[PDB]
Amino acid sequence: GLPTMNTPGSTQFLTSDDFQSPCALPQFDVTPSMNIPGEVKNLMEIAEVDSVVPVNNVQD
Amino acid sequence: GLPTMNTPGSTQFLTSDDFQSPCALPQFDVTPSMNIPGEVKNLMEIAEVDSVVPVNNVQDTTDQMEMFRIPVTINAPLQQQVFGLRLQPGLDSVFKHTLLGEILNYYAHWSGSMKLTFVFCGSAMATGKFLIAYSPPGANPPKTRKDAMLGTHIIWDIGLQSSCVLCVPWISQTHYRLVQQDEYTSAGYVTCWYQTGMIVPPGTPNSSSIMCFASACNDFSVRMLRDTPFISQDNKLQ
Amino acid sequence: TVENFLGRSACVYMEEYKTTDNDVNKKFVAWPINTKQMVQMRRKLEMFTYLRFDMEVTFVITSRQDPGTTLAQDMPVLTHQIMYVPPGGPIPAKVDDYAWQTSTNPSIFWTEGNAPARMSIPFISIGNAYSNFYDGWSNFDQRGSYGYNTLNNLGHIYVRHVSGSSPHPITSTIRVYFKPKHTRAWVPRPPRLCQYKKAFSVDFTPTPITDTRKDINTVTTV
Amino acid sequence: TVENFLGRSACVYMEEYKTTDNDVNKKFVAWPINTKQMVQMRRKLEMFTYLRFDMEVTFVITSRQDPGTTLAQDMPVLTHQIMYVPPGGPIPAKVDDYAWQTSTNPSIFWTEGNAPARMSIPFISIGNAYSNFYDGWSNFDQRGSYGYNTLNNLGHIYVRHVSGSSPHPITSTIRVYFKPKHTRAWVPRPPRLCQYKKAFSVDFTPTPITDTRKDINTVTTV
Amino acid sequence: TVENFLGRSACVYMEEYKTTDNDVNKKFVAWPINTKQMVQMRRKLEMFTYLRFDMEVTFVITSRQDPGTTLAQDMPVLTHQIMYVPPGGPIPAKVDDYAWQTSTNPSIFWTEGNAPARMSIPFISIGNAYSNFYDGWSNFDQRGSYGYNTLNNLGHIYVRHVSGSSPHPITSTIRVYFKPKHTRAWVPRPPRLCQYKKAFSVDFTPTPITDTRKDINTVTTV
Amino acid sequence: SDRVRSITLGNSTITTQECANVVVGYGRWPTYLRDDEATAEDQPTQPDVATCRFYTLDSIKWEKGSVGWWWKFPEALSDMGLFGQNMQYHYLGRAGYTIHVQCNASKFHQGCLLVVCVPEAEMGGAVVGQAFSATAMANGDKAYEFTSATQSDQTKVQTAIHNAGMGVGVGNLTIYPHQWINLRTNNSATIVMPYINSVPMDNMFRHYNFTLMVIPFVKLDYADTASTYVPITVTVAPMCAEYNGLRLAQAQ
Repeated sequence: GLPTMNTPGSTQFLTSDDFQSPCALPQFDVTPSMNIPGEVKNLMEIAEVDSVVPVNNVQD
Repeated sequence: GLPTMNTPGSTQFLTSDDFQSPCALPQFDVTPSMNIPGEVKNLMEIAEVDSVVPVNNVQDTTDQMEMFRIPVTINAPLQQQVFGLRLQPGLDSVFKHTLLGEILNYYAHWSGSMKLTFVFCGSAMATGKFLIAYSPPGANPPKTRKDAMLGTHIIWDIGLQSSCVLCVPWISQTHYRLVQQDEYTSAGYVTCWYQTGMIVPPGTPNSSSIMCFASACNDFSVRMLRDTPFISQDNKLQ
Repeated sequence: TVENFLGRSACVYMEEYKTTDNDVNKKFVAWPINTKQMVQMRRKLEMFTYLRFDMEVTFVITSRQDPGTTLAQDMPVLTHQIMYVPPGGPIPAKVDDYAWQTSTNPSIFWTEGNAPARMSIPFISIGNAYSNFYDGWSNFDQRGSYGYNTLNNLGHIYVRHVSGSSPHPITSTIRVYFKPKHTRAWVPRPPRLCQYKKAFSVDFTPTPITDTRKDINTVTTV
Repeated sequence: TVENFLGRSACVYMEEYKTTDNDVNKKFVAWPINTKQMVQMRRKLEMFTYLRFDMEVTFVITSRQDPGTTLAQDMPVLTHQIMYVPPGGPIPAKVDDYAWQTSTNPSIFWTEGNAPARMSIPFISIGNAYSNFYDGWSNFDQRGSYGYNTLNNLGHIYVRHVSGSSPHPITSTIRVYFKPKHTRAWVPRPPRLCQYKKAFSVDFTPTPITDTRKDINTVTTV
Repeated sequence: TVENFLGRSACVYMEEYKTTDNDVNKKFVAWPINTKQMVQMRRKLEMFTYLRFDMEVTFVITSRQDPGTTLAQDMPVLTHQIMYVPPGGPIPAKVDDYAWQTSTNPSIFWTEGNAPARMSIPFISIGNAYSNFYDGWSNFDQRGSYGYNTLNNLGHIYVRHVSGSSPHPITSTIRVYFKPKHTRAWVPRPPRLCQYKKAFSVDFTPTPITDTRKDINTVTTV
Repeated sequence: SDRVRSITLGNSTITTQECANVVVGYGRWPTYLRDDEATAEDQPTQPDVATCRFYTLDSIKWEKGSVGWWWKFPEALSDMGLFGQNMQYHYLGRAGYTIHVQCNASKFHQGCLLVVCVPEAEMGGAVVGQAFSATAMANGDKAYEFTSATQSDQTKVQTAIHNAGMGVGVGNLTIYPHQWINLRTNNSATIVMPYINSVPMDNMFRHYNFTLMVIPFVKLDYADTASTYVPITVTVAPMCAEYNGLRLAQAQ
């Protein structure tokens, strides 16, 4: 075998990791994509939309 | 799978290792960089800066600030010695806590020349000439100005230019000396003597102070990173 | 970006299965795949009406020896089998039944002590996008099931110990993580305000718009 | 070079968490991220007023069986979860609470016997550089908190055993290492002379300039 | 070639350290780095007066449970820390002291069951070559230490279990291997004839030139 | 000669017949905030001549036994004309400064002062662990003084001169922008400090950006002259002052 050496972090599960992994359903034929209106790409697109502010949020 | 074979060192945690590792905050958007003044890139930049040397670190010290003041007086006996210090920038108490000594204490080896700047702080009316010398190691330190003048020296004359620089050259059998200096790695002595004397006109103080600064030259470098003996603890703080 | 917001693995389910027990059902897990039982992931997906993506699935399996009077044993390493049964396939009735042969269903055999098992599944809906909501019925009559649950038929996940019967029981817990990738989202909705009450229905208890302050001019903290 | 001087992993924190205990808090760690509790790293960073760098974090986790009268058991390998909770996120109150779902916070699942867990974090300050010192207050009034602690709001690190309840308690110790990389430093300061007394304040006890010798001419050792 | 003759890993030291013991010093190793304690490597290096090379260091660490009346326990895998302390750095006085933080000294954290730990060190002498012999003194006086030992100040190696306290003691043995690489050698000497008596001196007991035979013409075996 | 120097800001001019050079920050001349370095979006005020001019603080006496003084900025200027007014009405401010320390004696006097500007001069309490109030370090243009003896009064800062109130070696303060007034050659010191901070702008009351320290390294001495004390005067001019976030004035 090719000589290797494991470094710290080996075997850990980091929630925000970004690795490849085997597919359990090899060769599964995905349903074709369809062009649905209203696609969102960034949450800032939502934050850029007006919403009514409850300014008069008083006690009584 | 691709056939592999683990070699010794596999799974170990070497403190000074240099590998890549997964990022726990994928896609974190770092705060933009800003150009703050005074960036440091090498610790030698710090060691190249002068700091005040506590040359007068004598036993009977009442007042701490006195350690920075080298005494000089009128009517001193001819050829009198002003001070004497041994060149162990990382070990001797005179240097160990200066900027240069503190940086040296995070390393085990050092090499290069040093600048010892002396500044006269008496009145503009006082005069004097001093012989400042460096003696490469040998079995015995200089006990007399006659002994001292045979080594590397400069004769300092006081005038408008208040400061004088004795540059102690790197003269060694080895390329590097140890910070934890020993006899084998001995560097020598630096001594100062009255060349003439401090003469004064009427109405001026009878004695004055001289200060000593130290810094590294451009041929200076340190090697072998190590922990410093100057800081410790018995318990976690808090 | 939606790819980034949705693209982190989230726990969508967890259950325990014993190595040895008198109750047949306590020895394996049978889970009807869905994304409505774990509150965090659910709220995120539900911010969009339709979604289309590939799915990365990671499994975290851990085992612990059950407490008892006599615990001394020396059990070799455990191996688990995770099998996906598409709708209509034979379902296992016990740890040792024929269905576990998986001649056609996809399965993963994984041994403890190793990196967590993982694989990718493509966009498998029969529709053009997955629906997070469905304002409708199953019957043309306008009767039957109501809601998104009527469109959920992704199948099941079945997991067991391979030949792990131990003298004293050991309990394994499986946690399944979903990470959507190559995502597309349509028609965004207000985020869920009321806490969730049911796994398969929108059902809720009225919750106020937001919290209150003493008067309309109060701007201090104390 | 500053990159080289600061670029070695240093232990910045360590704590223990038990696998089983009657006290809920003894079973998980909750640490408010900072670099002021371990003296060595602190002194190094504090040689500069401002710093800007990316951070490599490595975790060293070890476990030991607690001593007792009856120790015979056969516990499978342990798996730990390390979760980072940015300021304001839900904080776990016990090992088994919902917050551990991490649908959005970043977590690492790691199993014993393997290479230590590790990951990189970019420069995350809200300012243009991290401040090692802050000669100021939190309130405009010139009241409130005083000092660098007022700028520390990096969040917390929470760690627990995944489903590791063992018959007899096992104690795990986590050690966290920081290694700054891609570093920039500004306005250098004198190194700390007095020993440190508090984690969140500059506080000290006067210490003399240096050690003494008998007279100003003493140059021998004996 | 000298590169080939010297280029094989050789055991230069070995010592034991316990996981648990009443004696503080029995729980960690403190070794003043040198190449004079293990006879084979010593004889090889000593065939040259001066040597210059980089060094590959490999560690072989093994653990065994100490014999006793009650041995039942279930201890998780052990992790060791090997720290190099350059001359003058703070030395650890016990397994749990601050010095083990290694904010600046290089350390290796290694877990059992894995490939032996290893790393390279460059040519670190303060001279232009390492000296195997030194016919001289430490003092200018021609007094003090005599011999090569006066030039040995390479520092120490300190090793401990990380948080490995076990109910019943376990004894670990560390073996350190040196393999010079990128070697240069000067002024070759006769190989050592007399057996070695001391680690830090040339000291010996007169040994005859070679073995004898009956007469100057004897050429048979029987 | 170069000893001659003239500086004009607004309606004020400073002149010196015996000076050294002019030290400039870390080689950085004061400058207004650029668009690519800003966060606060409102249009700022740049009062110009009304604020960027020379203000002379109250003078002090250098006596044979003096030990050293310090002034914290911008606090020291909080009552100075429109500069102080603008500080009060705005949440954020930003400025550099020309500091001119004056001290004349005679050819028969001797003495030497270090004039330094320490950015973020965070100080320790007289008794470790005991908090002190703002009043222990700054209050208008009042000069604060260091002491030889170590401070016992817990309401104060640790004033022992050799550690400069920061726990460092006083002889190493030279890494900060500085100049020396050696009575034998100088008569003043001029240091131009640019804006130095980890954020583009900051509140001017809550944060003391830098501290000016004037420390006698060589004591004042003289013979049978009728003059006793030697006054030390500090004159400073804000440079490129700009403010953001206008609202009601802060009471103090």
